[PDB]
Amino acid sequence: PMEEEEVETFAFQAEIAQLMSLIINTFYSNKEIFLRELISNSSDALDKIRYESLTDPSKLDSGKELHINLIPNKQDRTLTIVDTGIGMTKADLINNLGTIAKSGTKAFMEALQAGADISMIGQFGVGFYSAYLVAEKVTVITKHNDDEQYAWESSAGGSFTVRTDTGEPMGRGTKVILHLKEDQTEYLEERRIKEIVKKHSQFIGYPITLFVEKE
Ligand SMILES: CC(=O)c1ccc(NC(=O)c2cn[nH]c2-c2cc(Cl)c(O)cc2O)cc1
Repeated sequence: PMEEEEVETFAFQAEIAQLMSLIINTFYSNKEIFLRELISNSSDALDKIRYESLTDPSKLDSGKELHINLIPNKQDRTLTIVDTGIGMTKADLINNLGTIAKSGTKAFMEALQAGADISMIGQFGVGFYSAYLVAEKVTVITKHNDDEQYAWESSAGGSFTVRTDTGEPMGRGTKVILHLKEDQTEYLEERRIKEIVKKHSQFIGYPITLFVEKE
């Protein structure tokens, strides 16, 4: 029987859209820092569930294990980063990942057009958008306690969508799926992933596991 699914389409806040075009359409060396930003975001969300569980242990009913998995797929050309952090409500996605102005956006674009290296992005509070250095499309699947699982998606161009996710259930957390650009397939290679995690994400306070499919 035919299933029906509600979708909502949103416009990025004007300077966020400007930042995304600047990230996509300008050449930057040091694109590898996208992964540091993703891991640091997962780490922050894991911190939130960890401390929030000291008050209310039943917040870990949706899974006790606090960790980060990296999953390259050479046939899909995707790299997926999964955490079991606190997750995002529907309103969190809509607000935190596109519609609400971020106070650091302008400063960052100014710094970057004066020659700052792209690695500075995290300090400006817009580090998520570094995903578009390497990815043509980003999907963020998320599950927060007491809310449904949602899917956010954007290929930039000024909009994003949000929908209730009817895919594979997660207990709690956030899964980011990077559909990589054709010239950025190095970030599917075991050695390269291990290299940049070692260089940039060495002191993360949760275990990270890299899952590699048999060649
Ligand atoms: C705009 C920006 O850079 C940004 C960075 C991180 C967040 N994180 C969250 O809101 C959050 C809350 N729970 N889980 C997350 C989360 C978000 C992202 Cl984008 C991620 O990659 C991993 C997460 O755990 C939101 C915005």
